[PDB]
Amino acid sequence: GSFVEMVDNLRGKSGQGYYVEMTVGSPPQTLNILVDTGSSNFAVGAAPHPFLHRYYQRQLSSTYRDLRKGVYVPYTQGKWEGELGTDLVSIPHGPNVTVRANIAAITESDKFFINGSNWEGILGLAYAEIARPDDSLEPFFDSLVKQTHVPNLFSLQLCGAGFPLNQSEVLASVGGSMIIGGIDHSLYTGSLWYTPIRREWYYEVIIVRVEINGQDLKMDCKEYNYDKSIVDSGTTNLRLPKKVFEAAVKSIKAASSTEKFPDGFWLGEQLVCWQAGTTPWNIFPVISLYLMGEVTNQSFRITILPQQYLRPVEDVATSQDDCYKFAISQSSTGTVMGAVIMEGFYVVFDRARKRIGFAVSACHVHDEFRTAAVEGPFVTLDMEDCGYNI
Ligand SMILES: COc1cccc(N2C[C@H]3C(=O)N(C)C(=N)N[C@@]3(c3cc(-c4cccc(C#N)c4)cs3)C2)n1
Repeated sequence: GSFVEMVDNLRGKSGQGYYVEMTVGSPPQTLNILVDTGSSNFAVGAAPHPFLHRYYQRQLSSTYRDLRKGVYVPYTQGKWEGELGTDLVSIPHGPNVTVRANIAAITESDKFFINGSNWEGILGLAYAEIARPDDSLEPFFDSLVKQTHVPNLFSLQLCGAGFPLNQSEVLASVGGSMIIGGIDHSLYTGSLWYTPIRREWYYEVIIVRVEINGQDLKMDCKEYNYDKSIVDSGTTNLRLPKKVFEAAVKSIKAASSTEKFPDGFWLGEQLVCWQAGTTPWNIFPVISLYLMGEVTNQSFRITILPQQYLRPVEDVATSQDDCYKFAISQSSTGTVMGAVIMEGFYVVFDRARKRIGFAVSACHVHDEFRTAAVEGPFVTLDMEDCGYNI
């Protein structure tokens, strides 16, 4: 590992998101910030809020600059509103540089800040095209690259614990690494396989085949990317298009049919529990997503285990049982490879070469019989047809 200063700089879990420490203003104001490859704004709480124990105080920063413009961001299941400006921003456990970046000072929000969550803002790492209010507001990473010599690439190792982490534990535990400007070889095993970034807005990719325990879901591959497929550290679950979700759940139920689970479990609403240590991992299937490779007619696959798609949750009776929620759910906005997918791999966002790399994560949860995997190559024809166009 050549980036020791950035290794283990993340904290959190899939259900609450993973965050990194950042500072804003002069003198520096420290804040915990959610790492989000699913958005492109750097936005931080800038006013008192019941669920925040600290926030950005613009009046105390000598380097604060008011852009005299507001921003309103309503998203499904939540929203935030704020005031735009710029200031000096740094990442203590990151590159040793300070950059002037845009900051959306959140003055009002709805279902944005979660009680128990330890972050006070979000770092949108995707492209300008989806920045709010529009693409003229340069994203943080673009500013970083333009103002310093930091390579146009970052990589993420999100580490799920495999069991519940209480309030004390989640604050005292290492949740992963965000390597800014490079690839740390200590974070993965095996080889890195790259899939092209289809278009630079979200980190869009193309899935060309899906298997449940080796059995081909056998759907027109266009269905897998309808209306798009993205890699999003800011989404907890692996989300699949309605029709794909229906087919996948049917296959996962069939593979695990030796035990019957309630509809609420499959809907991701209710937890299921087993006596301590007896979770029947082996009855659940592995899931393989084949992604377009960099070479013509070549693909590779990433395989996850139920240890990735069954999210550990504390039992309501805080018993000694091991409980989980099914972390695969349906979407009407395309496939979203969220945290439970990313927890199995070291993911390289190679913006410079317009590609995303995947390798087995050194911190993925597994058992003595199965492990997550990244394998290739496979001959796959007409992969462009798998991409959707409106
Ligand atoms: C910040 O600026 C902007 C701009 C436009 C949109 C935008 N966002 C759209 C939201 C969204 O719907 N997704 C999917 C996402 N990728 N990021 C957002 C949030 C995620 C969480 C959150 C909470 C808990 C856990 C996890 C996890 N894992 C994530 C809260 S808001 C921020 N942000």
